[PDB]
Amino acid sequence: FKRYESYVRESQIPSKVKNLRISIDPKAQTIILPICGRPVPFHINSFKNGSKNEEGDYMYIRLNFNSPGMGSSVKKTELPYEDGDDKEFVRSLTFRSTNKERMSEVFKAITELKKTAVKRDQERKTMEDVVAQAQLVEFKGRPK
Amino acid sequence: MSTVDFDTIFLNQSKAPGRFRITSSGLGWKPSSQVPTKGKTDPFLLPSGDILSVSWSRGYRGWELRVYTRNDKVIMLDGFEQQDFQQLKNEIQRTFNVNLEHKEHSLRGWNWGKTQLTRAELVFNVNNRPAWEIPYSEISNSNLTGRHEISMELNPKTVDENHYETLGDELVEVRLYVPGQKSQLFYEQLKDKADFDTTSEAIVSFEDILFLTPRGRFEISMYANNLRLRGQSYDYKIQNKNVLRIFSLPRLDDRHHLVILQVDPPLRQGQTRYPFLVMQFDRNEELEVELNLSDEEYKSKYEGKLNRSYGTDSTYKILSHCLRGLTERRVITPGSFQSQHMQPGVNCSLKASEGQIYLLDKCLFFATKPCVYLPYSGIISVVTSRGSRTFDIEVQFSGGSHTFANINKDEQKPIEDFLKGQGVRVKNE
Repeated sequence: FKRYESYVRESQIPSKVKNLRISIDPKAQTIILPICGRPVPFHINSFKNGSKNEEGDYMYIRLNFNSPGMGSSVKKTELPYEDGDDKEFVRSLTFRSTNKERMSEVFKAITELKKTAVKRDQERKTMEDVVAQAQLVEFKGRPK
Repeated sequence: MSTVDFDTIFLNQSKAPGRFRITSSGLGWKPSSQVPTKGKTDPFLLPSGDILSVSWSRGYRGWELRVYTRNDKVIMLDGFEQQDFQQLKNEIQRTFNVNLEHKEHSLRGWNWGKTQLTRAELVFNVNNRPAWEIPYSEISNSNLTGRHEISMELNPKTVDENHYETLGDELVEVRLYVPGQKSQLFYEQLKDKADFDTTSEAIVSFEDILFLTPRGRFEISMYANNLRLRGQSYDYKIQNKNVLRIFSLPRLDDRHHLVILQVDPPLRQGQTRYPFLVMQFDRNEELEVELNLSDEEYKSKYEGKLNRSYGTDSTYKILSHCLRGLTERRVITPGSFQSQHMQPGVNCSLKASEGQIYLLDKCLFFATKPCVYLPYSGIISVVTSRGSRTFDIEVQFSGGSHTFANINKDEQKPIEDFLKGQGVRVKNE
């Protein structure tokens, strides 16, 4: 299991998160969701994908998270969650908002944060080779 | 008597700040008079006898005081500072003899854990710490959407004569995945604790009904105020007020009969929406049904609207009459239109979907996914185009156009004469 964590202490939660709305922390790679008056963090590695729907005066966002059965393209060697038959999972959360423009921007920023996380993880996997070696040592004399 | 008061406190996620007060009689909260809140200005009052326990934890607006009542309700008060904790602890202990518990929440960002049905709230624990809790009073409905999948719908507060305006993004639906052979027991326990429907006291039930849309077999249980659809992988509760129209239409195969419900708001299966529910009956299917009603309730409320017993008549007729009696909506039957073949409708394709168009006295109705309802009052003009043994009908309305293709040319004159008779502008170009 690739151990990830959003926050260690409540003081790390951004003070901007106070208007009871969906907020994104790019530093902690975390989505903060308003569940019943509490700022609930979800790390970008627990997030799988989402959808956005416009309905009358409201905009809906559905966020889907990683759960076994509805799995991602990752191999059996590295799971985005810890192995557990007795573990229950948050599969999806659906939110609504009257403000359509901001809710569209929040969805774009979640999607961008996921793309940046996946790109960094690919770059890490491509570097986990022997690529890390001593820099080329110049010949002190006249080189061929 | 030292009344302790806190300014800038919010009740149950209220948009307006209020003044919170602790008294020997109980807890009081009043909105601050500076915001024109279309809304009763009446102080919220909680008696001291109703307080069971009190927890202190991190909220959105600072610290949250969560009060558990003896009536299985949770009251949320947010907006406190960290310094207020010592004063609140001493005053709650002194006044109510209740310990103020400090509850630390999981900040790890994991979506896995263990659910725990507590007396008044559903708790999701991540590494033996609460990540979030949902009060049972906020849960509107719950439905098993898979062998291991539980969907909870939340009451999305809009406008109620008794609730303060909420500020922010609102949670509407939570889906849990419960592995192991376990989700059905969890669903049963959630139903018992959230105090939803009392057993199944249905005025009438219809088993094994085939739906074309949404695709599945459903049991239909009817109640005084609501209709329930029970399915193997989804349960729906439709209020009788949300049923706009009932159609009862024979299929052109002369072997089946369609019953179609228009519902607003449209039913939702994940992302897809069903504004029309299409049921398919065999015409030879007969059912005998006695209504589960007392003779006093039948006489007072349902006399002349419903029959006490239905004899062995066709299932779709009994169902259409029950729906008429409980929803007070008129059943729309086929109109005076008769095709060249003496049929009540015509075969046509809407885009890639093959289906049947019914010319009813007030509207054109297409009965195959997607279902299309077009009232004649909304139609600007109908254009008949040549694709040919077949012709196409373009219906223009204020919101766009619909092209029905592959209609037999022999049906052109009957359709034109009927549409002209209904006062619709037909253009033959």
